[PDB]
Amino acid sequence: KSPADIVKNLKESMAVLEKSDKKAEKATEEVSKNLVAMKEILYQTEAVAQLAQELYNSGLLSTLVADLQLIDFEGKKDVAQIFNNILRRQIGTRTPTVEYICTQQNILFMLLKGYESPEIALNCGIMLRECIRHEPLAKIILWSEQFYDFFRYVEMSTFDIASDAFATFKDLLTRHKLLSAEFLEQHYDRFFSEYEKLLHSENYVTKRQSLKLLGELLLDRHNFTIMTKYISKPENLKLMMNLLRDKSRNIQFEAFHVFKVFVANPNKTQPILDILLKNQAKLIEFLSKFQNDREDEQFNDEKTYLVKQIRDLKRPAQ
Amino acid sequence: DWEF
Repeated sequence: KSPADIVKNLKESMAVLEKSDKKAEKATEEVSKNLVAMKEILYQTEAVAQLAQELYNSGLLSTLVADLQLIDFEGKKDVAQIFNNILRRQIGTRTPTVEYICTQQNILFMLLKGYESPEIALNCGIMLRECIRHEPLAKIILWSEQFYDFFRYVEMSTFDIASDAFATFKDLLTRHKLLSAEFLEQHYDRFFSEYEKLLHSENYVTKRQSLKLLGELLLDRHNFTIMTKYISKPENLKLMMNLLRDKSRNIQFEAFHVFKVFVANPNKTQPILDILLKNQAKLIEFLSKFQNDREDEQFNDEKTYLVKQIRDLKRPAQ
Repeated sequence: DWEF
């Protein structure tokens, strides 16, 4: 019937699925039909308004996420599509679904945990990335302990799911600049301790993507304090220098981008300057020959700049 | 090799 009726029926069928065969087959068919009916409402401006209000009030939005594993293949995608549409609802300047989730945070924790269930992981990723577009929801996820679960997810043996988790992880770290910069600063030690492990991943993809994201993070103006701290640690310089000799050409190239940051720094700590001086002639020679086959031009100009930087390295006043 |  109306939005309220569809919401009531869907809530009842969901209840049956949680409780088979005859009864289960009917409830699954009824769930599928109601989800399709809800989509038809989305595509009466007040009908949509009514559906949203009923969705918040009844707790059905939350139930659809909690029970996603129980829903059929196409039905799971319909939940994602409905959720993604309702999430963007606006009333004047307000986004009611975002305010709603801020007081219903378990929706986010359940979606995150969903990465651990093969049959719902990608749909959870889709909904999570839509949530992440809203700074308050990105914040809840980023400050949560569950954020560290991404370090496990991107190292998962099922590479497609690991790649999807990485896209979510990257979005969280790069979309809201001030928010990400404040997070990285406040949890610097734990975050980089975990990230350092990604740079040794056996999944060549996770490793390459992790090195590329590190470069992007260090170069954003909002992350200046984090960058300054990262390029002050001998162990980080060591790792980047060793990656310049990685068996993978792409890895070496991504490592070169971070390496440049360490060298361009006008105020190096002594442990950093000492490593560069200890390898000065070797670095000059190495850079003069580094992937000289590669015509990038921006790359060639960077090598010219780094060779001069290394040649000009000097100990300051004691 | 590099020397650290």
